[PDB]
Amino acid sequence: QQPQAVHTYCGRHLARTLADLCWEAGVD
Amino acid sequence: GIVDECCLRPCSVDVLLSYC
Repeated sequence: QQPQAVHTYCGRHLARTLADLCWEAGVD
Repeated sequence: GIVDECCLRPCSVDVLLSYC
């Protein structure tokens, strides 16, 4: 119950997302 | 704001991966 298809989020949950991706881009 | 990009329309990883 937690994929990432069309269940897009909206506000905030978007701030934690690029913080989760930029994360996989350089957890450093 | 990427919200009007993911909420309003797709943004599947191959699109968010571009915001970073």
